[PDB]
Amino acid sequence: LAAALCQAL
Repeated sequence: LAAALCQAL
């Protein structure tokens, strides 16, 4: 989950 957001941004 954390990674997903880092990628999105």
